[PDB]
Amino acid sequence: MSLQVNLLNNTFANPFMNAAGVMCTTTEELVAMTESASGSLVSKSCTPALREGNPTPRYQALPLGSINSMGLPNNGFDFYLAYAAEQHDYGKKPLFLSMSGLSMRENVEMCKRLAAVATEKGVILELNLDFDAMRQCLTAVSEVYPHSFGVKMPPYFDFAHFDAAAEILNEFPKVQFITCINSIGNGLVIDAETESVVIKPKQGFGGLGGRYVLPTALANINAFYRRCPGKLIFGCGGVYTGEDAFLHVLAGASMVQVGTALQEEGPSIFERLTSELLGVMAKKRYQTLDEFRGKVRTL
Amino acid sequence: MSLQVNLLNNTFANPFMNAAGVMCTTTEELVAMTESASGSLVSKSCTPALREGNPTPRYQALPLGSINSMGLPNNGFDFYLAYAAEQHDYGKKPLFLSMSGLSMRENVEMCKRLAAVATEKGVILELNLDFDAMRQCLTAVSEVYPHSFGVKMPPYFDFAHFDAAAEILNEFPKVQFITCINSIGNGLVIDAETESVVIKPKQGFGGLGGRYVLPTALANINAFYRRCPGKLIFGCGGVYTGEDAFLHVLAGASMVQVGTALQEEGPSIFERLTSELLGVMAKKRYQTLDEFRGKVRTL
Ligand SMILES: Cc1cc2nc3c(=O)[nH]c(=O)nc-3n(C[C@H](O)[C@H](O)[C@H](O)COP(=O)(O)O)c2cc1C
Ligand SMILES: Cc1cc2nc3c(=O)[nH]c(=O)nc-3n(C[C@H](O)[C@H](O)[C@H](O)COP(=O)(O)O)c2cc1C
Ligand SMILES: O=C(O)c1cc(=O)[nH]c(=O)[nH]1
Ligand SMILES: O=C(O)c1cc(=O)[nH]c(=O)[nH]1
Repeated sequence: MSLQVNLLNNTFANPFMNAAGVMCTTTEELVAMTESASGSLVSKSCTPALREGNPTPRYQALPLGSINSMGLPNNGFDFYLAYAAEQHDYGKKPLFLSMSGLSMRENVEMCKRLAAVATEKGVILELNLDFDAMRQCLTAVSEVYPHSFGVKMPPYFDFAHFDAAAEILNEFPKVQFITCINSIGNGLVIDAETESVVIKPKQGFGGLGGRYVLPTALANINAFYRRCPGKLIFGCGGVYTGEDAFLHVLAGASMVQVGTALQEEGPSIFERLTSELLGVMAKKRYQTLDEFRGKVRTL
Repeated sequence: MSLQVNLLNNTFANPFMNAAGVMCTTTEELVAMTESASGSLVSKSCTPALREGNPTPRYQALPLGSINSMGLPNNGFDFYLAYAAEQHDYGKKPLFLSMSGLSMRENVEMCKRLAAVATEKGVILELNLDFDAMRQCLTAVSEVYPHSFGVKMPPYFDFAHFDAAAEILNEFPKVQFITCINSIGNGLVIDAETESVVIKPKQGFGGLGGRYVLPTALANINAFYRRCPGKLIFGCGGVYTGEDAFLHVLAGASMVQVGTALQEEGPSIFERLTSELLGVMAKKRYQTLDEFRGKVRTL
């Protein structure tokens, strides 16, 4: 039995990594992710300059997941670039760098600088991604960034959107992975006890993660798995167990990202997840992920 | 203490009703809903002619809700029109008729005929609703339908869409209520044991209801509550308890629709929900819904 994944000219010990933004902002966090049992890691979605992010509380753990409006608190692009360039032990595992410029211009400028580090060190861009704005952003990055990269996608909720998004993504051969999904946007958690919202920014509206989002994540993983056969899908959303991960891979996921569960449990979770996924595969008589990836049975 | 709701020239004993499509397709179900403790009921979203709907299994109950791709199985407009015109006991409770024409023309033609029955009997249209198409549809319906009505909305996931949707709806004074929300569209449930999807239509993709959707429902209820101050909001999504309903009302809901929970429990649920909401209100020292409707506290 093996959880090994081979993709993007890299070998991964297992499909697991953090979801961008979860436990990957500080040096300590990046180190902890590198030292963890995870197959990879992704750095916090960065902007050109450090960002304080939104006022607190801006994250709330919930019985069925989480809600957040972090507001991109990050150490800035130079920080994550320097980690990728000078600090990350690529001997331990490959590194993804998540980028979330606040404009096309910002992404272009960061990508221009990232190019050299990707070339020299092998850091892989996960570009945090209105289909016109999407086409423009990808066009700009593809134009200036001389490497394959991946895109972190918001969830879509109908086939028309799955088709529209896939059509655009398929126009960009440099997009070699698609990460499905980011949060289900702008949920509103209300605490019955306090008769209030639970996060401060944006009147309590924030992205949902965790158990809430698993079927949506699976839908999106599978939708793009089907519609972008030339591309890899990374799953993200609602993974708390090896069984959840199994579902992601069955839907078509190559890598499996862990946000909310990781936020609650810390990087030790990856030891548990590898163990559980191996346990699931053992019970189901699977030896490799290739044996069932994308093989979800329809009726 | 009173769960009384007053809206659209009607008095409702309590805010509870079935969600359209749940236990409201047949004469039997409609009578059962009328005989229930619910404040109201809505008939299955109708098309001009009967529809068989999608191949089964097309609904699956889940730990955290439900997934369905029913495909609008319904007895056709004439059937629901006849129920409203000739059968429904308005002395028991008001009646909503859900309409879901597969084209604007179909809606227009059904509304032309519904007009007389709305006038004569007081049945209230809930029109099951692309913002261009939306405005166009509402214009066409408003043209031929000389009555107040409401619209059943899909969930939106950002403020851009809340704003755009609200702007359109606010163009139409006849739209006196907005029902938030229809299902979170096209989730994909995978059974880990069978390594398959759980519904047959559309490769297993289907609308999510129940616990999955509550924060999204609350977000939409509140978003439209804020943006459409001239209208009422009907809450729909993730109501299992009086406390969930409390949350709907706190977010801005006038009426509270129950889908998945009602599917699983049957119409006796309304007796439990009315009792539970009164229990919540008693603990919280509320006597009427007016006292906390829309009063969710932000930070
Ligand atoms: C604390 C918090 C911060 C996040 N920051 C980012 C971010 O920087 N960039 C990004 O693409 N996604 C970010 N996400 C979204 C996650 O990467 C992930 O898409 C989402 O949480 C769904 O996964 P989950 O169900 O495992 O939480 C963040 C999520 C949370 C909970
Ligand atoms: C079995 C099934 C059939 C449904 N049929 C309709 C329909 O006819 N028209 C409609 O507007 N919504 C329909 N819905 C969506 C519900 O009205 C409701 O918006 C959704 O289920 C969310 O509410 P819930 O969490 O209480 O289930 C249906 C939902 C289910 C579960
Ligand atoms: O930084 C954040 O607040 C954030 C970014 C993102 O892409 N997704 C999310 O849920 N939060
Ligand atoms: O009939 C259906 O399939 C259906 C209609 C609708 O509006 N919502 C839903 O979840 N299902």
